[PDB]
Amino acid sequence: DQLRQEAEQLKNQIRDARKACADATLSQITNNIDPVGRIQMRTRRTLRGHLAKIYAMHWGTDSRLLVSASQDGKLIIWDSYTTNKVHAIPLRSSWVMTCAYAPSGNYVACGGLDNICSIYNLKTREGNVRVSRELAGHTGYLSCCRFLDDNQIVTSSGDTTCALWDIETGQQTTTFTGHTGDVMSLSLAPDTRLFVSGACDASAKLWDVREGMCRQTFTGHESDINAICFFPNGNAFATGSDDATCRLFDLRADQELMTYSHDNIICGITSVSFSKSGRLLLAGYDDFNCNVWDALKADRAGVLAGHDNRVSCLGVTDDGMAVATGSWDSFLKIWN
Amino acid sequence: YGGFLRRIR
Amino acid sequence: IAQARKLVEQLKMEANIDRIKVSKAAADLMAYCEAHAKEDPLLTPVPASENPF
Amino acid sequence: LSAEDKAAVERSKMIDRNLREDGEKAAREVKLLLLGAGESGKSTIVKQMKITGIVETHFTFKDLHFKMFDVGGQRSERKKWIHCFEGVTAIIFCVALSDYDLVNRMHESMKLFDSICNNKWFTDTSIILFLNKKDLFEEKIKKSPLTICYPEYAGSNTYEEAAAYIQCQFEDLNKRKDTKEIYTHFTCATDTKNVQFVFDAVTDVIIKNNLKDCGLF
Amino acid sequence: VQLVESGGGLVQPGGSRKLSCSASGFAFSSFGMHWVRQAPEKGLEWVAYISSGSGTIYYADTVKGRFTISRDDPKNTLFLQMTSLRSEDTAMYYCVRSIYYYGSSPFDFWGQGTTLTVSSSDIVMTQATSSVPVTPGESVSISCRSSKSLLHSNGNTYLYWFLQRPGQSPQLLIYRMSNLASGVPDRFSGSGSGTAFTLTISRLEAEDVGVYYCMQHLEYPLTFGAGTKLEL
Amino acid sequence: PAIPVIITAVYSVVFVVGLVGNSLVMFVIIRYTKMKTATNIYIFNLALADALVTTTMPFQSTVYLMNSWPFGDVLCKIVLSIDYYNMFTSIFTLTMMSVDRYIAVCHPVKALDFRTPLKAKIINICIWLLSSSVGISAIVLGGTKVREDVDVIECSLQFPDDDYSWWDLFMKICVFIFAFVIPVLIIIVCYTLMILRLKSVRLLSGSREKDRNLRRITRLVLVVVAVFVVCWTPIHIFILVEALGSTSHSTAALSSYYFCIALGYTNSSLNPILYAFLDENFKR
Repeated sequence: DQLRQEAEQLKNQIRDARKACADATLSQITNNIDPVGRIQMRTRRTLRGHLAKIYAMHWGTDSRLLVSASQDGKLIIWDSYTTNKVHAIPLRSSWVMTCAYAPSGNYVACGGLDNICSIYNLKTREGNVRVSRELAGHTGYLSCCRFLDDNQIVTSSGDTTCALWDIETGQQTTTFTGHTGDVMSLSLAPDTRLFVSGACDASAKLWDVREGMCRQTFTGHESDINAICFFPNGNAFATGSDDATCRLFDLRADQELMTYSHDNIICGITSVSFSKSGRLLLAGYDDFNCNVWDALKADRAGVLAGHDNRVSCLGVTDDGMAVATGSWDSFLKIWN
Repeated sequence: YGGFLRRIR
Repeated sequence: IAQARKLVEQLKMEANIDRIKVSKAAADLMAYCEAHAKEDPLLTPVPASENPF
Repeated sequence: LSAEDKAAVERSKMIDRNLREDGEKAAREVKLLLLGAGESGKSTIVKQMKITGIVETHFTFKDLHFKMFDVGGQRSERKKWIHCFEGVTAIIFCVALSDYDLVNRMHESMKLFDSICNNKWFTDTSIILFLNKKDLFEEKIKKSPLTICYPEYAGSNTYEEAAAYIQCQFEDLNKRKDTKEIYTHFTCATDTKNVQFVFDAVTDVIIKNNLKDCGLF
Repeated sequence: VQLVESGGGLVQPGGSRKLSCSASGFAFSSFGMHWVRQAPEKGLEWVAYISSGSGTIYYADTVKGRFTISRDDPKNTLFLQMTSLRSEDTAMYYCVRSIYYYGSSPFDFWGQGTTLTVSSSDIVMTQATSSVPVTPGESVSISCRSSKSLLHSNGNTYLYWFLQRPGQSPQLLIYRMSNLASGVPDRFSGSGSGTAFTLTISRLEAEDVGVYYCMQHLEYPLTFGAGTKLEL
Repeated sequence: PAIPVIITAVYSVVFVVGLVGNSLVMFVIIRYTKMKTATNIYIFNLALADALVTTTMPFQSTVYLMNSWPFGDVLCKIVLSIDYYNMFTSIFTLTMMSVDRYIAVCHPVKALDFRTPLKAKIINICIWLLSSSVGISAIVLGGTKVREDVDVIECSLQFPDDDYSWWDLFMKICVFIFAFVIPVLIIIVCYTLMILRLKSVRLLSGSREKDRNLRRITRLVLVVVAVFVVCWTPIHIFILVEALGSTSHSTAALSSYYFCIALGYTNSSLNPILYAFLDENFKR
């Protein structure tokens, strides 16, 4: 009984050392740099082939192909420049809350209530997209799949366990068990050895690939965290919560830097992305619009209002050309 | 429609 | 419960940390934001000839 | 036109055509969410129909194609994956009447099921009551009083009166009476008519505001 | 992937014949089919092109309206129906997979080719030379020139490169003037400009002996160079 | 002495209100989406029929009022053909829209097969063609007729031969049976069966507000059937009375006759107001 008291005491010591080593008062620091100004994204292309609600999209590293996941049981690889459907992929489970697209462009991963992250081979002989590896071993719904490599996929799930996998064998290289609530998001680092995760227990945990243990755990949100994403430097990330706030967490400082909230916004965040320079933070709400956020000012500076339902998925290209947001409006739209 | 139909008046 | 003191070692491992002031981390954020402002198609709109959209 | 090996566009239109065909074929069907809680007779009803995570069961009745989303395998938070299931025609719902003690970890099959039935996305929750006794529920309500789980009950302890009180409590769970209709059915044997009952409930669902773009509802 | 085709033989001039091509191993419903012919002493030249599921059909202007193409998509069988064959149709005919989307590699897989003998404004491709003498290990460059520049507004220079081994089928080496095909070694490369094209094979080895062919895909018809044959 | 004022005022008001009603129906349905539902394309082509009826209303009015100058022999021919054609068109779209609602309600299993937009546009094109049967027949027997001062010339429909008013007896019985007797019977049986089925629906039966929704649906059922009967009844029965059965010719009957015509056109003028403004796809 007393050891639990000592553990709570060390938790209090950790949070007191978090507060004590910080005297920045970041509201003073933030105002120094110039504002970015009203950034009028305009819907350049509208991608009209989904007959149902869509939950995830992922971009390519060539910044021209984007995969799109939808509840009618379809993945679409979507030539973004010309609005051509390359590779409509028929799923086995129509309940897919996540989607991934390999940096090599050879593979797509998606999963959901089927508790399986299926891996699909895009570039193959015999023509059509085949399913390569069904990754079984989770028991909850799969909320996020992300490729580290053509043979390393990191998945997070609603059984409170993130797992890293070897696609060739099909078994978990690592499991990441430190979350108590259902895990709702992931983000791979730019250097691809760290990855951060967000869960329903309002705690965001950094992880390692080889170590397999949570180095750090970030709190501050009061509800589920629905979407998480690294800053492109890799030394920070931002979380999207049902709290109706977005928080910018730095790995190395170990405190929340800025909160992205306004008084008018009430609904929950659903997807988060960053610009290539990292000056502007995408954020996609249930208010039917992607209010896009200056990362440094913590000020809204533009609205990607084009959707007739809640916007579920957001993605910025790797070169920074585009932002493609899909929604239960059933249409993905690249703004620019 | 009205009956035109060689109507006598 | 024994799993509580098994979790004490994990939070003790998390406890060992290299803490950095928020000002320096925010300066790293600010310095990275200015450096890639040139290669940012959204911070400044690219000329429409170079734009593929 | 600047289209040279842009038979990519022809392939994209062909994919659009196949998508429209599959989407129309999918929206022609009926989606039911089997939301009955644990230790009920959801297994019993799915064996009564013709028939690792979500378990989707499809069946045919009177030229109408059904799909049943038995989601009992998920132990996650129900808040996160239930908004996926909006737009279902009806929610099948099992309740085990007996529990042999609710005829609160013991008397689960009344108060926990009562606690389950809360509503945030609105549709006709076709609640099926399942005795789990053939006719034996008579002798097990003779043996133990039903006032154990329901303190305010003072009606007759026979079959029909107690069953009607349980039904009345389950409808009193509902808040918005005019929006949703809770189609209630108590049957354990069910040689037929549980197929007919879900058929009639989803028929009244697809009539109302699903085939009332015309006819103005 | 295995494209086996039949229909070759000797036919009287003015007679009719239907070539067939039995695709066996791929999503033949999802592939554009071509046809390319080759006279026994001459180079390749295009014949026809049916799109994925007959959405778009072209023909060669030398045989426009006299040849008919037809795909049996559920049967997975490609036909070419020919009527009243002339003396210019002593040639051997190849089935050609192609598939078009962003990143795709058309003209990659070629059939075994069937031999057919009869009894008895657009782009032009210019070869560099008839032949180059060969020694293994020594780098050599093979060039073609075109009438019109091939670099479209896409940035996509529609230059292809091939190799028909002595007594074998062709294959694809460099598609769209820069990009390497799959199943071929990485020694090959392609450097091109507006109409100025070079195949920069380095570390020449055995089994690279044969005749190279260059093709344009900017517009129809598809025209082939004579190319070079690397032999001492 | 005010019958020119009465007839002209009635005709002008029903003309302008019908034409603007159909035109706003068109613009609002292009603002909305039409091709997603069978219902929107049905109300659209029905409003098209109503508008193309209402365009020919001055040409109907001049024969009573000015009496003397048919502006064109080809013009009166084409306005006659388009008038009879589009009257059949609007009536048949009303009938098929009632059958659409009856398939939607009484047979909801088969309605997912029948009520797709492709089958809807097929049936729409087919009934426009079967109306065009009347258009080509009126073109074959249409035009103004000139006669030497025994009557002033007028725009009408001509004889097949020296025998007439017996072929026109066939014309009158055909327009009566195939524009009133068949459509009124079909629309009453379809909406009555629709209400008899919709009484048993548990989303309509109990819970007084849902009974009020049943009341509103049967209310606009009676409004549709009542307006159609009240409009197309007096002119059809009036025309069948003036089959020269017993001294059916009188000079004062013409004002009432053209008022009956005005009611028949008032149906087409109110079909946008009756359908678009009052149906529950007003959420737009």
